[PDB]
Amino acid sequence: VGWGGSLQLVADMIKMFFKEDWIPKFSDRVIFTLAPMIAFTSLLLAFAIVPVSPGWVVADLNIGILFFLMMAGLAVYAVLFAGWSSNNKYSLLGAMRASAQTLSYEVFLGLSLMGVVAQAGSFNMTDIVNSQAHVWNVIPQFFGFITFAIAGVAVCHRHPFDQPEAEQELADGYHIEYSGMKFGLFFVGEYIGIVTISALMVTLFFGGWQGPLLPPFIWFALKTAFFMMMFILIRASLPRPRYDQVMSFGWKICLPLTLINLLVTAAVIL
Amino acid sequence: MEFAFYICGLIAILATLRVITHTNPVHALLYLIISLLAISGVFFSLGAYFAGALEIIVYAGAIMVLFVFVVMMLNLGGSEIEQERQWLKPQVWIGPAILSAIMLVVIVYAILGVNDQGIDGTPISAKAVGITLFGPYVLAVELASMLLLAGLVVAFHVGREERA
Amino acid sequence: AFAIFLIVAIGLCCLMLVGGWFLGARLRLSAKFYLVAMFFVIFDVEALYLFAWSTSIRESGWVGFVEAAIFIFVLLAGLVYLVRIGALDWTP
Amino acid sequence: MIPLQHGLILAAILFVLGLTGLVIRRNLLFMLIGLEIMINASALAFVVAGSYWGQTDGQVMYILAISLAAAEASIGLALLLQLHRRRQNLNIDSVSEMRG
Amino acid sequence: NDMVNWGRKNSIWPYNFGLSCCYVEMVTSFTAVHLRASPRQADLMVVAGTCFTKMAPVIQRLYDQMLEPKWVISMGACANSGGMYDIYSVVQGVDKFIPVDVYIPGCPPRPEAYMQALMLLQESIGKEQGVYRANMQSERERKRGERIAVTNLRTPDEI
Amino acid sequence: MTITPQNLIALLPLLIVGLTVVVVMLSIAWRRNHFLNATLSVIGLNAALVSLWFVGQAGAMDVTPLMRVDGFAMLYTGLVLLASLATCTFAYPWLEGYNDNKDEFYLLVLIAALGGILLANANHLASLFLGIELISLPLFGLVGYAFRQKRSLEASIKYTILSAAASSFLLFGMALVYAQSGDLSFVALGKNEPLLLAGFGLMIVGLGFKLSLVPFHLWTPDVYQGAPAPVSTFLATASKIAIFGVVMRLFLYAPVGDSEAIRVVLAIIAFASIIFGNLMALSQTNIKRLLGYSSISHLGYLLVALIALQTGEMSMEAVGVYLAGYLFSSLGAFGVVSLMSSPYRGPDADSLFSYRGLFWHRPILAAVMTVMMLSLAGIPMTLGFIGKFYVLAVGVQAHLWWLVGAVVVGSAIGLYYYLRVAVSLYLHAPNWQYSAGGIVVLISALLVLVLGVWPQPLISIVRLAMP
Ligand code: SF4
Repeated sequence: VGWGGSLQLVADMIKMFFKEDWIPKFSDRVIFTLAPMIAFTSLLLAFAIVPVSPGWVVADLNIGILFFLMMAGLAVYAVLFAGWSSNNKYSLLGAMRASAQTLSYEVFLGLSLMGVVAQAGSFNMTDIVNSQAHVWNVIPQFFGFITFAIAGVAVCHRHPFDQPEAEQELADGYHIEYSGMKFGLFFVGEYIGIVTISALMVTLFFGGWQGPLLPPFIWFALKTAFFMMMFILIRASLPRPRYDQVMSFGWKICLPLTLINLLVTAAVIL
Repeated sequence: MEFAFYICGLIAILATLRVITHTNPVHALLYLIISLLAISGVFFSLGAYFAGALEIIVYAGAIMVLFVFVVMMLNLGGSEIEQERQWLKPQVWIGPAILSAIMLVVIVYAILGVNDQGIDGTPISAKAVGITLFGPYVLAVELASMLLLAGLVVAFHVGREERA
Repeated sequence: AFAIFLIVAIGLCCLMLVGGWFLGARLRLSAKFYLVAMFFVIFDVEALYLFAWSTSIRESGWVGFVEAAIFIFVLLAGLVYLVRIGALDWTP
Repeated sequence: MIPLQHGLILAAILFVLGLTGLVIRRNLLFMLIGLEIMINASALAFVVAGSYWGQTDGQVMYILAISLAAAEASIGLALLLQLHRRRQNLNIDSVSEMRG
Repeated sequence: NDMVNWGRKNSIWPYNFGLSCCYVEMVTSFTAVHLRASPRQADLMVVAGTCFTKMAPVIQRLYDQMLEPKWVISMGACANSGGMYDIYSVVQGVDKFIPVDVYIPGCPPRPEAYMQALMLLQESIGKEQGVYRANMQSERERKRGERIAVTNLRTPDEI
Repeated sequence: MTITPQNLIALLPLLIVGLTVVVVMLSIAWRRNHFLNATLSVIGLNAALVSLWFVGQAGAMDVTPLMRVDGFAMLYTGLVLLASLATCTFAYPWLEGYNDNKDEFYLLVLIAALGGILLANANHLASLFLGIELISLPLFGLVGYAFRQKRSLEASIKYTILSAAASSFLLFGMALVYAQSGDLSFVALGKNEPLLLAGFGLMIVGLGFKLSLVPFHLWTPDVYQGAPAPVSTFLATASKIAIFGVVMRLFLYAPVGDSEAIRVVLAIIAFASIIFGNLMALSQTNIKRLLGYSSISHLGYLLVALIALQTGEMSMEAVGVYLAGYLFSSLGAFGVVSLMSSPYRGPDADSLFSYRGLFWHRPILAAVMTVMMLSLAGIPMTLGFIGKFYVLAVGVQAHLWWLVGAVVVGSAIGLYYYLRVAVSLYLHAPNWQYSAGGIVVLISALLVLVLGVWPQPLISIVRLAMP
């Protein structure tokens, strides 16, 4: 039997290849093609700002944080042009409610990231990875860390669980009208999304490239693997939350939490 | 630098021409997003590092999303197509096109009169706008927050909800 | 650099898409109530000032924390206003 | 190595194109779209002016200009909401009363 | 290389069309083996339950919607044939109007039968419909000498 | 520079009003009551008038590079505050008959007062922009308040697109000047190449929309017919009063305004504003469109003084007193129009043919409209005549013969429609805060009469304020 966890996803990709493509009638054609890469390329290029090595850095640009927020905001357009390209009021309203809770729960990550970039004081990722040299920026900011966790898992990572189905009748999940390679493109996109959120979390919250007794790149890789397993553990443990309860625990509870979080970090940093 | 600036400026020009020539709205929204991305590329090429990435997060990531919401919810595609193309003929496009072209040639003649004094792509970091925003310019920020409260209340008012 | 990685990514996109091709009116009560998203459109603009703020705070100091507290207090007053009037509530 | 004239004429071209889009079309959505285009053109002109002199004068009012754009687009979109809620016709000639 | 064949054996997407009865055992199986199954995304359709003349067009539209590589598992006597309902209102088997690949007798079959259905279907999927001049061997003929050699069974007065 | 207590005492008008918005917004979210919100908003604006005395204890000084606080700005803040006080007292009787959400009105007027008292204090081109837009957003939204009619929404949408268009012209002009000059500060500007002048012309377009000048006046009829009469009190008086201060300060400080290239263009706009106002104003039979037509001519008389600001120092007090007289005349006239709509009444039916009688219906209120309507024209015993007299003197002082002749012939043409409305209130006939609204317009009637017959005390205040 197959011994590797990734080989199942590999076979899934093989399966999506060589499948006949049908044209949709009474549909727009340019967005039907362009909507997959708005979901894929965003979290693909979210990987372009990680300091995997000082000598093998993929991009030595001055700002990486703002690019990450730009991808966070950009992701919504994939659910919107997918909703309009569904060309069925059912599916369109399903994607409208999915984009609703998406825009609703994407607010928190930037304000949660303000704490770590304020105690770091720079946008160049070399400064952040050199800041976590002895003390990581997770001990004081527990609330900011969990708020960024909720926000990162809330951006189309399936934790809300309103993507392929709809609690509300008169509408339907928006993953139905795509059946060619685009559905595999969606899955591989969320896969690079979860691994890139984990990598950004480890290299921005915890200390990357430390190397206590072993070479630091495999130290980063193993820590990323532990956070991968913990993310999968809590994603599976996380039950489906209906639309209402998600709206209830959104703007009410965590906007004050992040505002007092910014107050606490600004009071303690000086 | 020169070839990149020329090609992204021409991309912006072509996207601006495309958004003002088509009829279907969603194509126009896509081409306007392309134009905004080109403008952010111009901002990064000039050296305004805190502008190209600031435009996308807010100007091309929330407000245009609101435009997409309203054009999606009206469901105006599939209805009222023929008469808009009937009325918007090239002949009535020429009318104000030359009137705006007089303005264009006047501002080109005004701007070509000065010397060049060319500036390189100087990089401006966020460390100094964090001071200049907080130097003389604090009351601008405070009154802008009050401005945003004003926008919130006038949008709540004139977008009043009801039973329907 | 970033340009090389972008060229690689767009070349991979062209390779996958080309390979894929070779392989072979009235809404009534429905929708509406996007005003949570309009609240986001305004609140992202409010938080962009904190986006610019987060880079330089050590040289700002006590008046900076004071008027940042005033700013977020104004935002909090607006938020509780929208909550208490019934604008920010259950939405379809 | 690009001087100011190229960027300023680019901003002027986008300004003119946004004004033309504000003029020629009938749908209020399209006038708001051209309005936002021409606001962005003016903001581009301001940003190139601010970064021309090589100090931090371009990012100081650009944020507030896009704040104005956000508020104006929001009130305009709510006006479109209530206009289409009142009357199904979305032409500007429906609201063309008090002529002369 | 046969890598393409390996891809389809390793991973399959099931579309559960179990009807009024016979689906409680299928659910018993599915909740142990496995919101992922979606219309127009699956390549496997496990038709269970009695196929009726009135609702047969529904099954024909769902059969038409799926992609070019189509697999169908009939489970139960009510889906293989008309089963016990040889009546004016029941069509005598889902195989009358859609091709079927695997037949799982029983009324209702067991979850282990569903497991053996996936095993016989990956076996057919790994030989390329999958005849390949290897499927003439039949479960009636393969385990025949296994079944005939059974002599003693437990008396039915015990648990 | 940093914050000193001198800066806070100087900023006290912008502060009391901002604290009022917060308290009003908290009060709206707490109770959503009309009486409490009206009381809280009027108390804050009255507290801003009281604190004008305290900034008078402070001298002529800067707060930031954005603003300069002089005694000139003290008077302009006062004009804007009484207009805000005037509009809330006229809105309570109109909004008592409104069906729902009757409490957002004072919040928007308070934002507009912040915008008005920010254009009084100006020293940098950016403060000019933070002020224009702070006042427009309530004027974006308050002409669309009570959108249940078919014309309020119409008026709001026409003003919305056009005001955003003017702001985009102002911003593009604001940068094209800063390309030449190293700073956008008014004083630092101009330190006559065509790009600076070309940038200046774009700011004239973006400023002359809100000041209702001759090729931009098309909005002033329509929204004045469409908007509620309480909004028209603020839209006629406060906005243009606040806006005229910043456009005068730019030409006083900037050395580019000294050059004759901009001077000739503004004079022709002023010439045509008087003419293209006072000729199309005759045929109107609607009172709101009639006042909107007169507004174009009044801002034209202000411009014929402003062109001769640079010749003789009497133009400072001339602009100031005509603004004071123009405030009182329009507040009394627009208050009577709003006071006729004592309930909401849906669409108010106001017209020149609808104002037959009105002396045997309500005699006191007809007297106020007549006194103010004669004050708009140039009839003596009214403060408008003294304001008219200084602008004639300023034009004589600077030898602008075509411009002063335009005022006289514009006065000669414009006498006609003011007099019809004055006599049409004498043909044959076809709650507590309402008494308060009557008191405001009656108080203004007494003031314009006593400052027309006896105008010295107002001049003493103006020369006290001018630097
Ligand atoms: S096979 Fe058995 S359980 Fe299934 S539908 Fe037929 S009778 Fe019912």
